[PDB]
Amino acid sequence: MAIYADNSYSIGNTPLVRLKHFGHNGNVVVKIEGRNPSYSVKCRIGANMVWQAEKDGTLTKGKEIVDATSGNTGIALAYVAAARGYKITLTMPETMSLERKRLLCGLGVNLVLTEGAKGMKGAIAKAEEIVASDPSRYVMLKQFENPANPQIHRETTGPEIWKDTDGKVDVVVAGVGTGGSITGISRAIKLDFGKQITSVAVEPVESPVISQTLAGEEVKPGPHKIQGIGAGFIPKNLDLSIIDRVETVDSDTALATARRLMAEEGILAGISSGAAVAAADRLAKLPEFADKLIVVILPSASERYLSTALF
Amino acid sequence: TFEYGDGI
Repeated sequence: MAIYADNSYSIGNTPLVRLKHFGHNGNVVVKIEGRNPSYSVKCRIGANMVWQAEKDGTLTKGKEIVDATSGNTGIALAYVAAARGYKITLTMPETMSLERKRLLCGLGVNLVLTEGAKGMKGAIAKAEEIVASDPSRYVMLKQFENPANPQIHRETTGPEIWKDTDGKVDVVVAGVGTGGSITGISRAIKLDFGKQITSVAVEPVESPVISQTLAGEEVKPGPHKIQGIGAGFIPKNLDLSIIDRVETVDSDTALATARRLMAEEGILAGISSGAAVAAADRLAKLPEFADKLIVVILPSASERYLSTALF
Repeated sequence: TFEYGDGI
């Protein structure tokens, strides 16, 4: 038939929409990862990191999920925990938007707010304390280094892009947070489908640690408003070997592009979706990419950024 | 003003 046993199995199969006010002669095509169980790309890894943990016995009945995240990964793990019957504790600074806090409370996760001045480090700290108090009961999924992260993109997101474009995709543009998306997609298309595309990583110009690293320059991260990317470091789940190009975008332009997506394309896209498009638009208007079909990842949806500068 | 890790 086509009936999913729980909500975690309904992930993926996100659509491709062709942009009309970006690129040149419709060479920019976006992938709407907002059309997911919890309305973000993270739904794929929230599912697979849990499925994998079960498969190798690290996650069993009675066990409890504890992790640190202040983005869509928390919402992704939350719905999967609920759908599959796991208790879950998520740690994050008390600096979080009340909107997302109530959303998580609606999903039945134990909220642990760490000190604001501590930030994420304090969040990871508390989460690691909790696990340490009962290492037999608690399990941390660790999105940045868990191989289950980019693996699911190699098995789903990548093949979806390949099938929908009939293998005519020449470029993939994606922001980097955990790096799992670009890694899995690139690995899928370059190795499993054997086509030598151009993988483009997008990062904030405010915190361009990938551009700085590849050039041997001094790594100097910084604050930005492009939620979802710009971790300030190189994640283990970012495979540099498959990265062909690194584009940088500023927050202000990324915001503007996201507004343009709504008012002009009729696409409810997130902030990082604007950054990814703004970068692809730049490439698309290069005569070297005029022939090339450019597929862009739109990680999330607008209504998640209601209380932000997006509106 | 997302920085070291958040979020993600």
